[PDB]
Amino acid sequence: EAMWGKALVTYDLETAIPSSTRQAGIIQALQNLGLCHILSVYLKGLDYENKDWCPELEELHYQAAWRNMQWDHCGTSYHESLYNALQSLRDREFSTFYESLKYARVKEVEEMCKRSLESVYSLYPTLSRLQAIGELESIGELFSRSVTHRQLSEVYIKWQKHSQLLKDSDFSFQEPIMALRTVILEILMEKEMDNSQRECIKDILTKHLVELSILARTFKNTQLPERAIFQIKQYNSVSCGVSEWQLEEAQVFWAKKEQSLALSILKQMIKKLDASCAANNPSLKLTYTECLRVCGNWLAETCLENPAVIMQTYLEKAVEVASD
Amino acid sequence: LENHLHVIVGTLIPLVYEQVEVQKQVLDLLKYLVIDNKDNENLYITIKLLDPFPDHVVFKDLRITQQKIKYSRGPFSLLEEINHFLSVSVYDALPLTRLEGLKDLRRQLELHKDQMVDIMRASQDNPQDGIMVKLVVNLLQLSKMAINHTGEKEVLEAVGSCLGEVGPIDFSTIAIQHSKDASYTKALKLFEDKELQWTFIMLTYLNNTLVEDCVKVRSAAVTCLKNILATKTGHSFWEIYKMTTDPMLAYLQPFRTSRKKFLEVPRFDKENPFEGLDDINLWIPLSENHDIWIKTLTCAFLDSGGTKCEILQLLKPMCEVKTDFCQTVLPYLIHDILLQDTNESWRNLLSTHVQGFFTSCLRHHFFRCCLDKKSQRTMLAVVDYMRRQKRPSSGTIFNDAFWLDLNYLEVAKVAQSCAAHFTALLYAEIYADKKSMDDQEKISSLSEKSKEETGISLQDLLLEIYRSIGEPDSLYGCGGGKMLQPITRLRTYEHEAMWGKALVTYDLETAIPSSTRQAGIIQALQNLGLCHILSVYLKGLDYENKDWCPELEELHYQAAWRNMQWDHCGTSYHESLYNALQSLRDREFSTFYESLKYARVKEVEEMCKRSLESVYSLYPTLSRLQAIGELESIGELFSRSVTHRQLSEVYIKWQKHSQLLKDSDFSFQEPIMALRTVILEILMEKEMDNSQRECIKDILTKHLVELSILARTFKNTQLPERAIFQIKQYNSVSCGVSEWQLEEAQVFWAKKEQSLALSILKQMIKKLDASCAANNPSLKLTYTECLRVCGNWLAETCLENPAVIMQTYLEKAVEVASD
Amino acid sequence: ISMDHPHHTLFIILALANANRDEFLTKSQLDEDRTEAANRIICTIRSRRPQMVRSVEALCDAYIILANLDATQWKTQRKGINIPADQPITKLKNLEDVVVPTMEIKVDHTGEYGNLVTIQSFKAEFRLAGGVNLPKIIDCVGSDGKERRQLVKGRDDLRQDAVMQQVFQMCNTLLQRNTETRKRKLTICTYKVVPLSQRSGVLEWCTGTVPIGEFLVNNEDGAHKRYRPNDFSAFQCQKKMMEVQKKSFEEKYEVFMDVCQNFQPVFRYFCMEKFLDPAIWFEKRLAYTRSVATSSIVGYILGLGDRHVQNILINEQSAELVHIDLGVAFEQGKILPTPETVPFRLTRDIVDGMGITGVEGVFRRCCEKTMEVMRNSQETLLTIVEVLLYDPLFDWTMNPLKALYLQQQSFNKVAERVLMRLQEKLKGVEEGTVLSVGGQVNLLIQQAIDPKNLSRLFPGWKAWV
Ligand SMILES: COc1cc2ncc3c(c2cc1-c1cn(C)nc1C)n(-c1c(F)cncc1OC)c(=O)n3C
Ligand SMILES: [Zn+2]
Repeated sequence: EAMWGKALVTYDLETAIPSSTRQAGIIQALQNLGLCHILSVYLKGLDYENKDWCPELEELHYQAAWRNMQWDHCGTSYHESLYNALQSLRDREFSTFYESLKYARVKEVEEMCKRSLESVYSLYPTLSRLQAIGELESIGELFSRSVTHRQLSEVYIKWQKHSQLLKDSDFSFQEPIMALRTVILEILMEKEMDNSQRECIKDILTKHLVELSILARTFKNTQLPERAIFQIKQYNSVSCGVSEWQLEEAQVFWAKKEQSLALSILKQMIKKLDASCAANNPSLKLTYTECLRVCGNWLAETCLENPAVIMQTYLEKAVEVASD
Repeated sequence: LENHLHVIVGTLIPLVYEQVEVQKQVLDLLKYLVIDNKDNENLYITIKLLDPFPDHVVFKDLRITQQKIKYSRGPFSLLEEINHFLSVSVYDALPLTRLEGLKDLRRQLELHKDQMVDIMRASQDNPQDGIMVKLVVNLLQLSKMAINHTGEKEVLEAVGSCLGEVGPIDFSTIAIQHSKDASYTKALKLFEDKELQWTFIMLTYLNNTLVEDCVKVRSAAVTCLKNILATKTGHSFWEIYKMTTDPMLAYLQPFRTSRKKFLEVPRFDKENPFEGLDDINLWIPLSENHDIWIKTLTCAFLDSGGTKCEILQLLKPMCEVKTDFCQTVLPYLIHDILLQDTNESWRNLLSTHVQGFFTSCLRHHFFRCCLDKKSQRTMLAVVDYMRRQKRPSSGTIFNDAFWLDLNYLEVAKVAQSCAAHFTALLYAEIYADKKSMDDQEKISSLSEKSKEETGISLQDLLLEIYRSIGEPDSLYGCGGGKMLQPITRLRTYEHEAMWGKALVTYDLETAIPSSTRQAGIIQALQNLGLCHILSVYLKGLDYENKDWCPELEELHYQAAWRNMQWDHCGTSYHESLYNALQSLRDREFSTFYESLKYARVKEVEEMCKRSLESVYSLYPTLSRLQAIGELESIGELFSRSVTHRQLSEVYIKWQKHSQLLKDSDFSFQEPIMALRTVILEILMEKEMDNSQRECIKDILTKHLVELSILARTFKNTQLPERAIFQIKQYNSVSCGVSEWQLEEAQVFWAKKEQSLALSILKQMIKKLDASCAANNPSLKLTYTECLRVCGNWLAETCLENPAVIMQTYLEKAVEVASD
Repeated sequence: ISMDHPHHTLFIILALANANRDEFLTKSQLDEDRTEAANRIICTIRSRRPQMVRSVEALCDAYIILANLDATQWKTQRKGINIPADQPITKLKNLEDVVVPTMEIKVDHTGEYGNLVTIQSFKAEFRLAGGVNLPKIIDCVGSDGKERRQLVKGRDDLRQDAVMQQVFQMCNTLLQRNTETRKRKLTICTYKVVPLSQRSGVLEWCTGTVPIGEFLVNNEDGAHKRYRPNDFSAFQCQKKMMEVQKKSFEEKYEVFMDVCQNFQPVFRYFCMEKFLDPAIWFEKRLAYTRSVATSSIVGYILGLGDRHVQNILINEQSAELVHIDLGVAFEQGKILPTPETVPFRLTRDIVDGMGITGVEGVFRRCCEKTMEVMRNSQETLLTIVEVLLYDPLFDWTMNPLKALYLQQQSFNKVAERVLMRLQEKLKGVEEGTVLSVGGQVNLLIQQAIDPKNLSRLFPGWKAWV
């Protein structure tokens, strides 16, 4: 049921559970709740009891290492191969990167094939992992040659089309792909060394994080949207004061059942948009219209404002303010 | 001799211990004073309201006579003892003399808690005059006078041991009320004229300072009395005051003399006034020149400037020697000066210089900066006095506020810095009203305007003022652009106790200062029941870290003692508690008692340091002291032989004390219930007997059930499950039916798993039905409650048709079923 | 019940038996059945307690005779007028058996009731403080050395006030039970009402209180005159609002906003002037805000109406609000001409008195806490109100005579309609949409503070005040 807080409480409480399963559940629940630094420190602490060190612990350590981008934690398994591939991608040694991806594909398909294959649900994790490896191989040649605006834009186009393909798939399969995508974008920002297309990479990363926040909200998950908003706050210096991702931040606050903060954010955005321009800019048309409409609907639902003010200030203004 | 008796007794009592030769004369004098003169009407009341003598071989006779005198006409009840304590507290004496009264108050408090139940119920109608708040604040003042004196340590230990007995009881009040003399207010009400009130105040202060040890202040004080009594105003004061009965009336009688010509003060006028007070250096002091600064300012007021009142220009000799008199007299000086103002020159000059002073306090070295807190308090007292007086224009109270042109935002900020929270809030309200008034004549807008010109945001200032006051509801009232900041979100989170959100935000945000970040993470983990995760997190924090700042050590020690992890090895509260539990484990009771005493003294001293304006500041220390008291009480039980009965009454005392803590916040309730279960588990771990192990197990089971119920009441779900898990660990149930299993079902219901609770409870009902036909008297209550709860739950969730629910569950409970 | 607890129940039975005694002293089958049964009950009580019944009857007769006395001659004087000698109230002396009617009696499970304060004498001076029918203020000297001030009203029905007070007491008990409200000391101020007949009664006089209208908009020494002297006088505001009554709604709105712009709230200075110590000022302001919140929520639940300036009292010592004249309730004010469109009075003065935060701070939270307590006890409240409304003598349904007086079997259907409306209020179902406690509180606040709703109100309600 994805009630990971209850899972953490019960895993911590019960000691009769066999150890390996206990730390596996604890690490998974901490990871899926967005507790990144807490997970890293927890992993560091468990290293004291190094007497028993079973494969699940290496696997979870490497998953945390590549997810949290520590970059220092040093047959090969899945997340080990992904971490090494990202190592090589930063190091610009593409040969070992390609070989690691090849070995990961071969091992994963071997493990999937050895099974009985009676139910369709068993296929999904293997398919998700293979898709992730494929996208890594796809960015390989992009990073290898000279990076261009149109190549990166078209890669994002394939990513969004493939995400549209997985619309009905469960969050458990979609989330690792998005995590790998955001790691890719952060790496590309880090090792680019040019200003001009850096804003392009930043814009694509912001779009990806907004999409991730929307996806997590559709699954009634609240922590990951907040992490995405935070990570956007770091990569974006708020100077203009109005942007599309701020509306998504306001939507995420409302989902977290903190209506006052969302309303304050949206009202501040409306005031800044009204002051900055008279809606002549085509770029800010949709953002201003959506901010006004969402604020009006939220005020109508929560009943802080009388119908006359809601109609005149927000809804009618949204209609009159407003290429598919 | 009724007036000075207590001073003589308090002086003579300590000297008995020093040496036998003087002890003989001291004892003879005390015996003649008390035992010989018990059969005297005048001294009976004074002997009754006297500090009990120390319990020693020396004082058996005196103690017996005093006890017999005091309890004549009947013994005292709990309430009475408290009233007697405050009544003898009316007498002023050194704190060392009150040690025996403190001990007797402690004993009377611990003997009866059911009576404090009645006092708490009675004081419900008027919470302000409840005796519990008065007793707590009285002990706190007695502690403040104890600091920097010979017997501070013994006094503080007794005060803390008394305060631990009451605990953090809900007093239903918000603001601490400092004590005020009843006769003082009546005396001020007596004189209608403003100058006569000044006469009474100054003469009372001089009479009080006449007795102080230093000879210099007496030499000036007697001259001040001679001069004041000589004038016309003194004669009017005497004729209007002679009607009442007061010892100062008899004291000042020989000083007053009858002369045909009243003393006339020299009404000399300088060629040009305002010259002395024009200097900026006069108004703005340096860092450590407050004593000279106040004297210089006061005498500059006295130096040929205004002072129409004949009282003034006679107070200079007393002002020169003593500074306390200087800050006492300054507001009266300024009021007199402004009363006679013509063309508003004084008003403008004083307004400008007061603005300069107040800006200099908020400038934060600098040419004028870091003004000592005493000077700021003096000027705040001046403003407070000026606000109350009525202006000569016969205007209104809002006009009365503006005796001087003041920007009340700066004054409010200074008052907040000086911990006058209510004064700061009132001044902020006045400033906002004035700003709106001048705006109309010509909170976000006011806040941004204040930030633009004054540099202080109004909404932010109200934020820390309401935060210092501590009232929970008022926090959500303040709002602006500041909720977007992660820090405000986090504090709103822990205030509402949404610990998961606070933990997530603490992990996410990195701009937060590190120490606050780890402190919040540890606190959230502790309140979430994630003890093992917290321990491993702390262990991992050791690597790649420098020496911990003290908060990390404090939190680590709290985790160690709460988790019963005894391997790890000035002292703070949790350090002392951990060492005390270790010493109790190691039977080193001497170090245990020493550490408990040190912790009590430290907690009382820390409460003594702060300004004590809001009652909410008192609650954490009350909780800590109650925990220390319960630990010390269990110490004597463990040291000697332990019996089943003693366990019984100590647990009964625990329920009584918890009953006193019914309305207290969970934040204050949880530490006591954690320490109780830790202590009980220690008793389990080192009891070493089959017979009493079951008794300790039963006590622990009942305590854990009560903890689960308390946590469910405050809508906390993690802690009840941990308590149920501990009950599982200590009580393997072969019978399959027990009372705590019903509580487990309730806990599972509270966490929104209806199927889980329903399955457990139906299994319990089936086992109970199979086991017996409800003939067992102990199982009748549990069986009936299980049947009733099952019927109600199935009715609520509609998992069963009404006929089956009625016939099988609800009617069954009635059929099955001395208080 | 009467034998076990005579002091609580004897006055009610006498009032039932003495419904028509006013006309007798001056000079439907159910009614005479009730009178005969009350006579039988009083006969039994006198059989066990003769002196108590005789003394209570004499006291009730004296009260009624005092009520019908005409005070038009002394309407102007406020210092106090001596009681006429022919009044039997003065002759009464040393009434040991009778307890003071305008006093709360702590109910004793044991029936001795040994030590109670009893009437000793009545002061010879009665004071007039205004009113529509000139109620008289009299002082009762008890057995101990204390003075109890009582209010004697005539030509008015006080039973409705008494039963409203009982419902308020039940709501106070419900609030006291809950820990969250008990911590905040949220209570409804209450007073003892003792109806003596259909048109006469006696009730407690709340000492130390002043009407908010008298404090705010008094013409000679009102707050709006001492403060903000350049603004509109209350007379001009009332005249403009009366002039715009016949005009259209948009004209009403324009005139109302014009008045409000030039008439600013000054109620914040009450606590500021009466309490100079900042700690006491803060405590009294908090108590005022909490009292306003609990009164507003309880009034909305019971549909309290006609909450104009002269129907609310504020205690000078405690700064708490007391509501009087509870005749109109259960949303019957909306059936009036020019109907009331606000759940409760939350005009600019009351909001300003709360503080700079207004309703954003303590007021809103106290409203949600009270509303949550109301929700958790919806069934008990429903049963209490259902018992109350079907009282044959309760008389809550609005009739044209009261409609004209306020502004100078269908019973079963209207009753069940009121029950369903109250049930919807309690569950939070508003305008057909289920609402959380916070949402319902927000809706109520916005409806109360909306200038659009305030403009359409009767000028007698004094919305601008
Ligand atoms: C319990 O009943 C009361 C108690 C009062 N206690 C104090 C007080 C009152 C009181 C009025 C009533 C009352 C109730 N009903 C149905 N009618 C009246 C009248 N008045 C008051 C007023 F507010 C309005 N009109 C007249 C008033 O006095 C005559 C006032 O000025 N003070 C200080
Ligand atoms: Zn400095």
